[PDB]
Amino acid sequence: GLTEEQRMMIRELMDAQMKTFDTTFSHFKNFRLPGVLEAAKWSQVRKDLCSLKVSLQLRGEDGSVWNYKPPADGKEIFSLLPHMADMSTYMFKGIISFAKVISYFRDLPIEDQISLLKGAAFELCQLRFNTVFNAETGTWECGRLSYCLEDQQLLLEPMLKFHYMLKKLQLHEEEYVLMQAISLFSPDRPGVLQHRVVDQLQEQFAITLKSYIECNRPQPAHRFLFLKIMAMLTELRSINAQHTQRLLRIQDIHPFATPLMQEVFGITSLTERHKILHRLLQE
Amino acid sequence: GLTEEQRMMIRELMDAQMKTFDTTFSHFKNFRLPGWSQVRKDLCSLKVSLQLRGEDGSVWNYKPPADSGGKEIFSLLPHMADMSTYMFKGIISFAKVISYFRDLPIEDQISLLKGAAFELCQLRFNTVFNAETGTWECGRLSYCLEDQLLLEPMLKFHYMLKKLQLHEEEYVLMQAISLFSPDRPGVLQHRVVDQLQEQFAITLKSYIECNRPQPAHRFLFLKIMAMLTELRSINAQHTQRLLRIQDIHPFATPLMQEVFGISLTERHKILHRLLQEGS
Repeated sequence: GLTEEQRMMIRELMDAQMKTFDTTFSHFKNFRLPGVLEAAKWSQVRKDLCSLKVSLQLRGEDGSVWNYKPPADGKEIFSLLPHMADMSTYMFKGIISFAKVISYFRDLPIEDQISLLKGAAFELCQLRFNTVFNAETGTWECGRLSYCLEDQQLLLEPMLKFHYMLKKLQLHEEEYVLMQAISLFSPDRPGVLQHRVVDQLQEQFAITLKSYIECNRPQPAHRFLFLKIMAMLTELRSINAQHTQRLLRIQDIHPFATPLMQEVFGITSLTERHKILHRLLQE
Repeated sequence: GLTEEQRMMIRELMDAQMKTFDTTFSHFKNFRLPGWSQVRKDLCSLKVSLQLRGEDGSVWNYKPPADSGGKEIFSLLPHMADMSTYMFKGIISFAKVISYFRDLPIEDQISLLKGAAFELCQLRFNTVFNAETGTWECGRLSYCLEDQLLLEPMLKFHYMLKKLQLHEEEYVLMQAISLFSPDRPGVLQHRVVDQLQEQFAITLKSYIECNRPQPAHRFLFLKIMAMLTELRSINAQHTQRLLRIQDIHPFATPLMQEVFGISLTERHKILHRLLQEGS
């Protein structure tokens, strides 16, 4: 099997996930919704928003259903940004709480904790979003909220191909939370000082995930599952880089980022430029 | 053809309709949206889904809830009250610009508008009704009948009236006939209103003979007048059901309360103010 230290490592990550992942989105409230009613910069922004166009569905407690179809391309392209801003911030807060519960993360310097959270916030959210993704319907089922993709041409978008590829691997709850740990403890994040320590921590999470697949799955059929998982994490880091650059382009012509997102994406001393992230980590 | 008085009559009614019917509902804003046994049958009869199209091209759609423990039956009721009040305000302005209605006593103006508010509103709602889709296309707003439904008299009324394929002039004459009803409760000048009603009916009969020679339009004037009698029956039924819902759950706006009864100018203060304001 696995070393008891490896079994305890999974225990802490799973415990962190249970305490910090609102799988039913029950506590996601008070979010903004779309209301009822330089050229090269905008030209790039329109292509950034057209790729991920979704319809919104709100199921009520009484049984009624509200549905929102997105408009066609104008400034209407930023109709869902405040809602997505609230959803990202809500998810980022749960990721921050996830890292705080992990003991290996708490023992790191505060400047390294901010650097790791800044580089892995988007990735750990996509990893959590994949657990509520329905590939048959192309819908992220977030409790009462649902995000369905409007439209082969989808698989061209890397973030859509990522969710379909990751969902097809059919990972366990432990394998997902190990991907989060591996992604969180990335030593090559910008601003990280303790490179050697974070690299050794990442290797331990990777070894445990590699050992978990060997011990808990049929040996010949899942012979390369661990390597497929690492390839998805590499692709997710490429998508994280591309998403950050899109967001900074959208933010440039049309500010929409919340104060917490501004700290994560570098929008205007790590501790003095990331005071919200610093305060959330000190609580 | 038509006498010059009849031609001026249709001209004033059509000009009245154009100035007071917001067919696109573009000036309908600030309205509410969704967040005993016999009363539950009243609301189940008219179950509709709401669609709100935005200027940008987006669509908000609301599918209604299913009956399960009550209270949820009155989700769209707040909105239907805001839509009704907006429609009646245009109905009030419609009557206010007709010369024959201005020259009546203000106590009779309240009485006539109190008895024909629902009828004139349904006649206007029928003009934006799509029988093939079962939807009232109210500009950016759309009200689709959520899926033998003709058992409801108000729904059969809209389908039967749409089949007659009436012109704009025939609709606005029906509004005049319904508005100048002498037997409305509270009307004092019975003979003045009854004489006014007969002139509108004669003009409608004359218009039909001068402009509809086809065999499908045979007995059209008598079918129209029969539809107006049916609409008066539906008006009483709707008033009875509304008061039951208001009894167990008050939902009528202050203007609706005046019309449905929930010294005429003393109880009808807003109606009194609107009739005195300029059009």
